[PDB]
Amino acid sequence: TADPLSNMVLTFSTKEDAVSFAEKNGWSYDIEERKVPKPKSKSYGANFSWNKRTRVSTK
Amino acid sequence: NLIEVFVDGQSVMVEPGTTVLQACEKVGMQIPRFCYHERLSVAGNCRMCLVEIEKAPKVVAACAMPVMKGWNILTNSEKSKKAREGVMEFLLANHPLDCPICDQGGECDLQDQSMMFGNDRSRFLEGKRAVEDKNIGPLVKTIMTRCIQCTRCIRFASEIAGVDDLGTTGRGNDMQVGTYIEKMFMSELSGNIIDICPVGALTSKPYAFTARPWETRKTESIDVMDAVG
Amino acid sequence: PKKTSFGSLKDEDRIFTNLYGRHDWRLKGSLSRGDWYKTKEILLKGPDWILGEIKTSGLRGRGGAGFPTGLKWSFMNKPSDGRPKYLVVNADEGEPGTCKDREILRHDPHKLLEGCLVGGRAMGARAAYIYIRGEFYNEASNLQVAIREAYEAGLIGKNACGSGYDFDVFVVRGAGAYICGEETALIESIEGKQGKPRLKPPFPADVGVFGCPTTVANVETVAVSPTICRRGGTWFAGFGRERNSGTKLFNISGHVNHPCTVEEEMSVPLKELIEKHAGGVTGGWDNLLAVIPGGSSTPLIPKSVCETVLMDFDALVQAQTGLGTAAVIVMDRSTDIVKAIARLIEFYKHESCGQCTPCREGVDWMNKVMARFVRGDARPAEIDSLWEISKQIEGHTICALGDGAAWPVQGLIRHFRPELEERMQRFAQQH
Amino acid sequence: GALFVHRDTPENNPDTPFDFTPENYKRIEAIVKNYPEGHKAAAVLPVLDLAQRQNGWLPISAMNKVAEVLQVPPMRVYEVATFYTMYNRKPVGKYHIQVCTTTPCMLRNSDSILEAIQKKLGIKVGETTPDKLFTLIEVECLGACVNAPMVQINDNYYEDLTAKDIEEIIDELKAGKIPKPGPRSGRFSCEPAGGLTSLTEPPKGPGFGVQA
Amino acid sequence: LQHHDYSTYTFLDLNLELSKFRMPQPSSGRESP
Amino acid sequence: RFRGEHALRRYPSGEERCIACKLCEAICPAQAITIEAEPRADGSRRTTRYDIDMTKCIYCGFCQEACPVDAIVEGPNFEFSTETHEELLYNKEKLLNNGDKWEAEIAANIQADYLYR
Ligand SMILES: Cc1cc2nc3c(=O)[nH]c(=O)nc-3n(C[C@H](O)[C@H](O)[C@H](O)COP(=O)(O)O)c2cc1C
Ligand code: SF4
Ligand code: SF4
Ligand code: SF4
Ligand code: SF4
Ligand code: SF4
Ligand code: FES
Ligand code: FES
Repeated sequence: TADPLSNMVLTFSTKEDAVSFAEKNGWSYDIEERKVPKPKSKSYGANFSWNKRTRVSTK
Repeated sequence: NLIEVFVDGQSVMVEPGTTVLQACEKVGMQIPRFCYHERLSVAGNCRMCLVEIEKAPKVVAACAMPVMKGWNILTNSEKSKKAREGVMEFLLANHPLDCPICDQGGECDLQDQSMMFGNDRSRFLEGKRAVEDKNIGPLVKTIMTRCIQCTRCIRFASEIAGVDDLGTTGRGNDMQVGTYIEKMFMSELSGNIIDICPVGALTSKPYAFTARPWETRKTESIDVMDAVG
Repeated sequence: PKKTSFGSLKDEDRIFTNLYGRHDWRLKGSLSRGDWYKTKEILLKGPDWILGEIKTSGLRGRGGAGFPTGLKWSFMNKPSDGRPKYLVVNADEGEPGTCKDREILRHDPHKLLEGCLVGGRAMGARAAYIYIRGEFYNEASNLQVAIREAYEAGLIGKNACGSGYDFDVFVVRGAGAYICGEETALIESIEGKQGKPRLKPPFPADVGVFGCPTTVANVETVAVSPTICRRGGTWFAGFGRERNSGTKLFNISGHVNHPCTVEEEMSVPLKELIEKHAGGVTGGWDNLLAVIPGGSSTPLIPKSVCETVLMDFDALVQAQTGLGTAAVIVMDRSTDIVKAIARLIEFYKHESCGQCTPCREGVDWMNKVMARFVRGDARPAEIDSLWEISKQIEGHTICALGDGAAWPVQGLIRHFRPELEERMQRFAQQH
Repeated sequence: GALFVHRDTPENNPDTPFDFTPENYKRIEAIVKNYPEGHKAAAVLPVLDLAQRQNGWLPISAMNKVAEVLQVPPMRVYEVATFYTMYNRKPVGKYHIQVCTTTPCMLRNSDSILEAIQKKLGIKVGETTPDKLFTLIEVECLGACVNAPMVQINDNYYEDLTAKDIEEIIDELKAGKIPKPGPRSGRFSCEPAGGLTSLTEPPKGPGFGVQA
Repeated sequence: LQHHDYSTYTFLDLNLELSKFRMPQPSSGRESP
Repeated sequence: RFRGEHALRRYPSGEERCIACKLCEAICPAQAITIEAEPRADGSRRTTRYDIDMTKCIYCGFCQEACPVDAIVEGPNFEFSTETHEELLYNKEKLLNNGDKWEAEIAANIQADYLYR
């Protein structure tokens, strides 16, 4: 390994928290957004129905 | 607008329709699962979703039963735990003893949830079944033995891949999801099935034996192999 | 009736003459029976009073479910939603202890056909789908012939014997699918989908075959129904105990001098038909220790509780026994029981497909455990562990095949535990 | 029968040609007429019977052929041919004996019927005879439990057979067509000879049904 | 004697004979997968 | 029981016991061990470069316990001081040789001890 500090890792309760740390400490940083998956409507029968062209097949 | 249903104690403005799964997963509580998948389709096989409603005479399938007002869902309640124990005792009643040689065995979901649930000791006394290997492609080795009749892979395959070579075969004991005939499965998204396999049934050949998950760093970015970005 | 007296039953109380094949199963024989009676007039273009006639009939599920068929059929008073509605008839007759639906089709298709017409009308059904076994080929042809006789007479087909209500039956067959004995498995069989039953966030009433709404009923209920709609259903309601209104076929079977099927008042004492219709078991009734109510599915009955139980299923529930289409398999004491129940659970393992894991694995496992038991190699405590397995099978399995898969050995534990230990000691003594 | 996969490709049916008779096309089309136009698939199960009815056995060529017929992916036909046992994926003899040994018949000592069939034939139960005719096999409850052990030979229901009666059946199999009743002891139409109680009155007139 | 003693082909033929008696099947809607 | 020099060891058949399960890599408290599991031409999982340095080994003897296939063994030998540091940084090779010289002995001690574990 070259850089000693390379294995560092740090949890934070919030984003502004981490930004505040990098500001306190003087290092430059790059903020990134949270990625909660968007909700998906689902239903057991939605698989079926002749008209909806979901159908699936044998089960 | 939204129907009210109670997570254990808290009232919840849950969406009309929608499964108990998404209900518990709104407060953040997370139901144990296998065959179900978040962007696939519900299937009643492998009922790890079992939970009892507050007035339920007997346990419901949380991944499937639509929510409705007046229900309350004690996920932490004992009977649900007895249910999950009921699942895990059975999945392991005949599973192969090959965690160590499993490429998924360093990170299999069956393991984490084997830790979360199911009695620590087993009570097998006979002879487990073991299916023969069933090649379906140069770049997607399939050990089988390991696949838990969970059918997430056919619902992926038959659908989004568009190819239907994969599927169920037989009934009763020694039933198997091994695809009919020698012919290889092929698709332009053939490899993604590897990810979707809960166990080591669908280990990729090129990456086989190469590594173990914990050791790896996970540096992130984007590919440029497609313009899809 | 209302009194403890039972075993009585008038022949003309029976809805089913030509039960044994005499007096012509041919449509001319149905006419000799005057079966088409007021069948055209029943079709007054409005369910309700016939549906209420069945609600007042006191009639319940003849599929062994025992579920109130009047309420079950009440469900499709609903608007058709623009998707055609169908009635599916359960004729699987793959279930053990059950030869009841066999001879009736062999000797009285017609009352059933009138039942398809009346009950199909009650559903507002576009058609009248009917399953047949692949084991049942020749019989499917017999029924196809009688149905053709129904076509030529115009009694079915367009308008169907007047009234103007269009009505086409559709005979259907399977192949080795005992699980299609379960209704939704059969509904799945109709699409060409494999007969592995649906989980039901929506009921079959809500969504049926091809996505178009449907309904189902056992052959007995739907066949009795037109006569319920003609002869007073209250008259049907008079027999037996009130919740157990009507009559039921009693398939006495196994070790007995004269095994037979006898439709009879719901609440006769179980020993009576053995001492009557069955002619008594060989070596006398005293030999009996184990005889099972239900279609080789419900838990075993010891002779002590057996003397008291009435054939109606509620008495069985107090005996901790389900209806099980009231099939009766006698088992003489001289034979070992554990081999029999093990053979039964083996029968389940061969037939449980295996969609949801708990029942597949549960039977695949419990079978092998039974092999260890019957071989006598097993430790005495092990049986109790089997009980635990049963507890994880019951309310967890998506379908009731696992329930009947679990119960008989539960009874074998609960009563024959000392017998089990006694068997194990003998294997212990060999060394 | 663990070979569900059909990974094997025997020369007996790799790409061996096979075709339905035109009458069969008319029949399966009639079946299409039996079922709603939006889903040919309802017809899948019956065609496989007919495909076997022509043969008594189903070559893979029959499978992908039928898949061509209803215009549905072959895997459907594979899964359905496979899930349902009555279809025969191994070629058989002229007869397909499938004696029950299920408990209602087991108490009735159906197993003795089995040793009788073996001692007569010398077949190891399930194995095809060199004679290419008999194919004995044990089978689960056929649902004629009320009577006795039964031997449904190619949908020819037989009951109350004694081992000597089995001698009669097997010898008659080489002798000509067999009568196909219920009990063979002397009883018929399931009726007990010991009393014939139950229904007793012949008429059943169209009466009593007035309700109003 | 027997109620049944049929040819192997019999069922689909008896089925076909009554095809004229059949009311037309629904087209449902979507048809081509 | 005594702990000492490490040695990889074979099946009675003469195949190496190692399957590269790489949990013994997850346990070595000083993390002396390094493993690159790769497929055999025969297809079996096999380490291509198992190695350990006695410089960082703390002889806790975890790995003797941890291995599912009972591959690596903390052998009897103890006397092996070297003239140079390099002779300490063992390859899989040297460990195999160590399993070669002592296999009679090692298997013998395991024959004495195995019930306790
Ligand atoms: C011939 C026959 C076989 C059946 N087999 C099964 C079975 O194996 N498992 C099961 O859960 N239910 C079985 N059922 C019951 C069905 O689940 C369904 O509820 C029943 O057929 C409907 O009864 P009903 O018509 O009296 O309402 C069977 C019913 C019939 C008529
Ligand atoms: S799959 Fe998960 S559990 Fe089964 S072996 Fe591989 S790792 Fe162990
Ligand atoms: S791959 Fe094997 S295990 Fe993963 S889902 Fe498909 S079947 Fe179940
Ligand atoms: S539970 Fe077991 S038996 Fe009942 S349907 Fe699901 S799989 Fe078939
Ligand atoms: S001992 Fe052999 S198998 Fe166990 S981890 Fe170290 S190398 Fe892999
Ligand atoms: S000897 Fe002790 S320290 Fe060195 S590897 Fe084996 S366990 Fe880890
Ligand atoms: S979570 Fe998909 S069924 Fe249990
Ligand atoms: S019990 Fe064997 S066929 Fe009915």
